[PDB]
This record gives sequence, C-alpha cells and structure tokens, in this order.
Amino acid sequence: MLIAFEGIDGSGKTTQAKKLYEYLKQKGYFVSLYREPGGTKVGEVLREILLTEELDERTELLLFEASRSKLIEEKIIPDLKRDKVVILDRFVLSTIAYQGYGKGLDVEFIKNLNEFATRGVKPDITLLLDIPVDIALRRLKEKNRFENKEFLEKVRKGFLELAKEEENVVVIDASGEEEEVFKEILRALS
Amino acid sequence: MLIAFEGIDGSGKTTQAKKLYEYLKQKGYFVSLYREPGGTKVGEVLREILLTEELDERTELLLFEASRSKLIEEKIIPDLKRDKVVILDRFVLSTIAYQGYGKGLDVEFIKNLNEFATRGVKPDITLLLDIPVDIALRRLKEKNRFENKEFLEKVRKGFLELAKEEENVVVIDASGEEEEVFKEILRALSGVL
Repeated sequence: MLIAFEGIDGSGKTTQAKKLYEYLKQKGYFVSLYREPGGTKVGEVLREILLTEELDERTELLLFEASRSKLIEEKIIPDLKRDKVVILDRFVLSTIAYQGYGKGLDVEFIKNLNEFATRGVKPDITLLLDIPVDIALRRLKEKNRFENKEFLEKVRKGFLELAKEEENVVVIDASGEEEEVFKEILRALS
Repeated sequence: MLIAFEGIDGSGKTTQAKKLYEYLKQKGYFVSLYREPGGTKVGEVLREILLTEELDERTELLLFEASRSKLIEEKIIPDLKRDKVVILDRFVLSTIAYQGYGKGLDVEFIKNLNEFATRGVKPDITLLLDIPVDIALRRLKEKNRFENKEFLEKVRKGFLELAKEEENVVVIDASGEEEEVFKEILRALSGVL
C-alpha cells in the first residue's frame, strides 16, 4: 500500500497526508509518512540544500531524484515488503509538474529518471490535491510565505494534464475546509 | 578547449592534470582545473557526502551527475565561452566505467544522464591514464589507501572498451615515471593545442 499525495504549496497536502497517517494508524494499519525531498538522513541534507542554495533546474532535478532514490532504497521498499501503508508528501508527479511543466525540462526524461530512482515502484493510488493558485497563495500569505503565481499556474496545468493521462490518479478538490477535503480523500481511498 | 583526464585511483591522473595546468599556464593560456565530483561550493558538499555516506549505486550516480551539472552550468560553460582551457580530473567516462561496468547500471542510461548534465558539452580530447590494477593498488598502498581489486579490474576493462568505442580518446600508459607519462600526454595534446 503506497499512497502518494501530490500538489502545489498551499494545497493542504501536508496537513492531509498527516491526517491520513493518524487515521489509518488508529484503524490498526502499520503506517509510514515520508516527505520528498527528505525522509532519510541524506535526503534531509539534500532538502536543506534544495531550500538553501541557488540552483539551476537540472542540478535541482538530480538532487530531488537522489533524495527519492535514497528514500526508495532505504525505507520505502522495505516498508512495502513488511506490508506497511506508505504515505508520501509529494512523489513523481510533483517532479514532472515542477521541473517539466514548470521549468521546461523534458517530461519523458523526467519520467525515465523517476523510473530509475523508484526502481519502477508505483503508487497504488495518487491523490492530487488540486486548488486554484489564487487560493493556494492566499493561504501561504497567512504563514508569510510567497510564491510565483505565473510559475504555479503552469505547474497547476501540468498536474491536471497528468491526472487525465497517468494511471490511478484521483483529483481532489482541495479548496474545501479541512474536514470536507479529508472526507473526499477517504472516499477516494475506499 | 576542454581536456578531460579519466581513470582509476592510483593512475596519477590528479597529479598529471595539475602538471598540465601549470605547464599551459606558463605557456600563456588561461586555464581552469576542476575535479569531479566537486569544483563548486555545492559539488564539494556532494563530494563530502559521496565519500562520507553509505550509498546505493543509483543515489550515488544521481549525486555524481548533480555535481557535474552544477559544474557545467556554474563554471565550465562560461570558462569555455571566455576561451579558457578547461582541465578536468575525471569526467563522463569515469562515470560509465564506475557506475556502469563497475556497479552494473545500464550504460546507455548513464550516457543519457551524462548528456543531460553536460548539456551536450564534450571534450576536445579525453586522456585515459591506463594502468594495471596491481600497480595502481601498490601506489595507493603507499598513501595507506586500499581499494577493491575485483571491482577495479572491471572498471579498468570498462575504460579500455570505452577508449576503442567513444570519440577523441587517447590511451596513455600511466605505469611510467611521472615525467615520461607527462611527455606522452603532451604528445597526445599536440593534436589540438
């Protein structure tokens, strides 16, 4: 059981991944929650680098995929083998949307890179928490965080295109209140 | 002018890259010397990680390539544009040999990853400092450094296969004394430069 949450900052995907983690834990599943980039000692070092430094888009992609590769080999593949439920805050779709549709890198290439980092490991289901960029930015505004609307509009379109073309992707209206969004996710996970 | 030095540890490639750097500087070229992984603030952080941590071979490749990518965009492409001579201690061939022939990853994939990191930037000439593994290990022994002969034998074969199939590669007999190895390198370089 691999469950992947995907979408832009301000979509609530972090809060809802955490909500799903606590809820399935209470129902008696053995659960993991990891974020990308991050989730291992090494991926957290890369994460800090990805937030700290000024990086061109190729270097940044390679580091995202190095984090992913560590996480896959160190934790996910063994978690899966022990039948843990694995919940991910961001996965392969967010890399395509951000580094491909966002920043212009080749989508097929990103897909192949993703296949290499994951050893072909694919989610049972991917939850795309879709939200208009205007709303996402208003929510970030509240935590004094600012991001690029032009860039995020492209990223949004990317995500929606991927939802209609890639396999096992449910589009969740992430514009709702916390509890309505979560109910819609449970609906999708049944 | 991009000059790539390639080969196993103990081949003297680091010492000879440095030697070529001083000699061309003295002849009045503007020269850069970079190592892989490393050569930029970020690449050096990755380098430390690649030496420090226990890493599976996919993660390691992706970091080597991320260091490369930073170097190519931060320094090499602008150096080349200002007509600097760029000398590299290791480059794309060492990744194929080590991660492909060494550790079993797919060679065409490495190549494509290489092409991505380099933006298609290719050396004018690649110097392969070829040396028997027994000799390379005896030279490391002297600095208290030890490496895996089984693994390096595969890497060495890899390199030699690449030399006969890839473009603009000269095999240098790296088993010689320092000065003879250098004179053989100058001979190979009189090609271009």
